[PDB]
Amino acid sequence: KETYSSYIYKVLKQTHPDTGISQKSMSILNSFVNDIFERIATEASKLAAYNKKSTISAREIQTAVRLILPGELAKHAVSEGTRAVTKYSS
Amino acid sequence: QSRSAKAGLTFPVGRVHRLLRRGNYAQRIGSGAPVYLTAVLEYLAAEILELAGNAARDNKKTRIIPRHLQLAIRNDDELNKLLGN
Amino acid sequence: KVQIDMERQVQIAKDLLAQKKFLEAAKRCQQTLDSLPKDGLLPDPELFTIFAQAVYNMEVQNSGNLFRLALHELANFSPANEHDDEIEDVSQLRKSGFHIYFENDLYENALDLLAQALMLLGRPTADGQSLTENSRLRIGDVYILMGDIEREAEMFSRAIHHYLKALGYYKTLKPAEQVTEKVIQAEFLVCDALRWVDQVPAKDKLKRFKHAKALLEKHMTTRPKDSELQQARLAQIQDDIDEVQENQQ
Amino acid sequence: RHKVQIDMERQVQIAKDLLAQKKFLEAAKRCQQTLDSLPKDGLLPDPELFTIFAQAVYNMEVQNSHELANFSPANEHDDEIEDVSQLRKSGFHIYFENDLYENALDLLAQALMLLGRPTADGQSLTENSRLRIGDVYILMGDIEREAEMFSRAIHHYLKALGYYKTLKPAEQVTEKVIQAEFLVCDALRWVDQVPAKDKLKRFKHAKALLEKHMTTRPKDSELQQARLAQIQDDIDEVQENQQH
Repeated sequence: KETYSSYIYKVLKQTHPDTGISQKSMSILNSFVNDIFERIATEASKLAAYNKKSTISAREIQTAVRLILPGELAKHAVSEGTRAVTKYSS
Repeated sequence: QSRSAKAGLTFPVGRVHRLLRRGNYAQRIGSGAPVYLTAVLEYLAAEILELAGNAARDNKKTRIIPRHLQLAIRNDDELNKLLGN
Repeated sequence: KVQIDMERQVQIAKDLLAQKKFLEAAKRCQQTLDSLPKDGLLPDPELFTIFAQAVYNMEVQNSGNLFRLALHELANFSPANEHDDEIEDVSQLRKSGFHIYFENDLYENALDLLAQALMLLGRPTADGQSLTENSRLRIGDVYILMGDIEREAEMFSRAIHHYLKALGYYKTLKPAEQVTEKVIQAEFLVCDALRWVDQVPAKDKLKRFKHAKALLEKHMTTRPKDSELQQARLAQIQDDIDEVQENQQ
Repeated sequence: RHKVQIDMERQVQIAKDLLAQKKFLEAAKRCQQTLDSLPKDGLLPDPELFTIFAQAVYNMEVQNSHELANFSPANEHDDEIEDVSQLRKSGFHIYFENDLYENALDLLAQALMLLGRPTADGQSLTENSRLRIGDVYILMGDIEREAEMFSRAIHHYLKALGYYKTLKPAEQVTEKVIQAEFLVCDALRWVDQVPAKDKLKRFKHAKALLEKHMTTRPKDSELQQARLAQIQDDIDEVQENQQH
């Protein structure tokens, strides 16, 4: 039961439209995504309690991203998060 | 339309929002949290996919196999750092 | 030169398949099919079904090396006894050169092999009667396996088409425990595979999800031995319902 | 047709329609065919033919596969508005070849040219023109940010700012200014060439402006907060990852 696999596949086709992928490699990728998920959510949880907030916001996800992602990965990551929130809120 | 499309995302904001709620991480989940996390996850998958794709092409193949994934990760500093091997 | 007992050869290959020795099972089928007499004999379909599974597992496991869809097909539920335009004539059966199924694209190869099992299993009776229950079970199984391989081959529209086909055949069987299991499996595989096809509108996906949801809840009330599995299927479908309904508002 | 007769405005509406519906290839070809089919002399085409085209072309590459602190077109000549003599009059098919980002940029330079074309009588450009010049520069910046010519991107965002600052006060204008101010910073974070000290001044300036706007309790607070959070983190980065 893989949450992200069909979505991964769609992202792949947006990147290399003439490239395929095995169900196994989507499975490994799904597992990666789930892991990054869990790590970010758990760090964001810790941050929430620390600042005495009972809501996890885009604020604490952004902070969690910077702790958990390495240097440049994080830099693009927060940029991408800002833009989704930017678009969604419009 | 869906929140994913409203956000410009392919990954599932709705599923991610639910996964946060069922995860019991805080008393409440802000409506901006899922939109942001979804975007981060989709961006990471896109990077992993962009290299694994090149590795597949570098090896003259048209299908991504787990060995392509392992090459893509290990040979990138930050992804290697983030995901191990 | 050599004298071939097909049933015995099927056994050997079948047990090699069980032993996970795919290369060895595929070769067993290939050699057997290549050395049968070339005219006057229809081979045992299991030589093709096994050969297909073998080749398919072979490609999956090697590839795993580390270190349009008619919307009314979908909306249909009545058993399909009607003409199956996908069962070919036996004049189109491969008679020699079975080595080629090891070459080029293995998924493509497995499907062609399965097409030939379908041809053999589905052959119309000499008198004019419907095919036996046994044949209709195996056609169903053959269809499910086509769907599986097509999924892996990224042929998502066909996949659903063959799961629906399988469903049609299972649904023609005298009710039984194993029948009901295949029916529930096929229904869920239909739903699960819908997540991979964008060209099906929300309305039609939702209609299909609700159906499987109702079927599986009914099956849950019977307290079936596979309860854990069924609950997992039912929760997945509810998630797919939830997602699609969120695209409403 | 015997000699097809073109209503530019209609063609423009159709192309906007196609663009709004993510049919990018088909929108670009429409502007392309329209432009190649216009008379080649005596006519200045609708600038929107160039912008829609740029957006369409730009979106294809995407979906498929010195500090100008106070730039002011009011008290300074915009050296980037080319003479109309340099407008392409045929062969618009070339914008499908080679660097699609470059092609989109060149298409927008042509929109800039027509919009920023000075009048004969000393009357300055109307509000509508200058807003549209602004919008154009935003779009160049976005493409350049996406093409990773970040310095070029900053230059255009700043220019957009300048133009936006010439318009009469109104809530659309404010939104544009802030968008611009933010986009400068969003691009600046990628530029190693600019001293860390010159970065902090810019970030703090955008920060304050964002915070000031927040006390007004605007309709898009949420999006504005996202912006603020990014600039704040970028301040903390250069503050922490320098001097320590």
